Amino acid sequence: IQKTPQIQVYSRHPPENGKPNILNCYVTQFHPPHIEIQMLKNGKKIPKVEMSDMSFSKDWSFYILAHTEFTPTETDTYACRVKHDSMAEPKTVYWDRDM
Amino acid sequence: KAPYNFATM
Amino acid sequence: GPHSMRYFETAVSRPGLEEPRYISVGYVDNKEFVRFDSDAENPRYEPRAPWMEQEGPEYWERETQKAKGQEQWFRVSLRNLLGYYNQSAGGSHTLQQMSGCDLGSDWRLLRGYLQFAYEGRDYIALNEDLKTWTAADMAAQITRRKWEQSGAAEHYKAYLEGECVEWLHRYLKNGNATLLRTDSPKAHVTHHPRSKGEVTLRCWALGFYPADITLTWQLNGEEQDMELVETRPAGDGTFQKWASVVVPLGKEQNYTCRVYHEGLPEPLTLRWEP
Repeated sequence: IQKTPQIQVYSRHPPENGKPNILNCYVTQFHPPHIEIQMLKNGKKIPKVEMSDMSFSKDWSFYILAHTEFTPTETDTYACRVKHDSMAEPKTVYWDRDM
Repeated sequence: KAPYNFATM
Repeated sequence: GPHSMRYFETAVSRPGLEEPRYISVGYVDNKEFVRFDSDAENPRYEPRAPWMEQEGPEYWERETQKAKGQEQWFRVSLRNLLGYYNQSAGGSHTLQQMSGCDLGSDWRLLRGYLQFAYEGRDYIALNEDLKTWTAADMAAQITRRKWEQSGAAEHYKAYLEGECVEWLHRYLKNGNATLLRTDSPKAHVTHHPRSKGEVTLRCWALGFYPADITLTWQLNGEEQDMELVETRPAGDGTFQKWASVVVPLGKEQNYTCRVYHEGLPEPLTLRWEP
């Protein structure tokens, strides 16, 4: 049946105010494979979001890495909104630079 | 090289 | 040892459309090295590791024609399970396959694998004997008696003991350098306020490969709950993990992190330093 996705939002390289980077949204542990992943800057969808090819784990759940270029600042907030049939709502998880 | 399946389900 | 080779196939039926999306993904020693995906402009098997450009154009043509056949094997099998579980074709359904071989440290076949999932649950798997099956459902019993009927197990046994071992062997010679490769984790511990006067110390490991890694904290002795996170791809082929801990303010120089990673010549020892 239906497993609900887990999510880590994190950058590729350690964050530095001003320094361009890649923001990742690693979604794992979900089923069915069809999923919609949006990355948000300040509540707005980031337009050109890269999406890796979808692979499954030995326990049959899928994982994908969503990612996009970005330049973290003191002020801007970033999030990843995952829409999946296993959940009534989307799950939005904010990027934490400490995390 | 990948497998190819025989009897369907 | 165990060196291994898998193919992970997925077929998602699509309501309306004439037939499904099918994805095949081949792994040697856990790294993806080949991949077919049916909704590609020109759908073919492709290399996913430099050392597969070795193989000739007849390889790809032949493996691509296999995918096309698998694709239909899944299209059928999908339609069939629909009947077994009284489902309609109005909703999408998922059928998955894991298959392949492990080689023991003596390089001989150790275990064979041929298993299926429907809707992401076990359905039918070939036993280790490579003769019999385990069936999850009543529904799998229909398929089981069919495959017992048709002598399905033997033919898969032949693949598992033959082509699986033959080709695993050849892929291991071809990729030797690349498959033994390891990137070392570059670590650092960061300091975060949390409570008062309790604080968070978080040891990061960055830029490593493979993803297998161990982070441990230590309070002079040996670790009470440190939070950790599931290892995460950086997107560049390397990986990331962290392990944090809750510590008293000032009293945190006594706190040590260790990073165990095969690519490391020596396990790293870190602690906080302003």
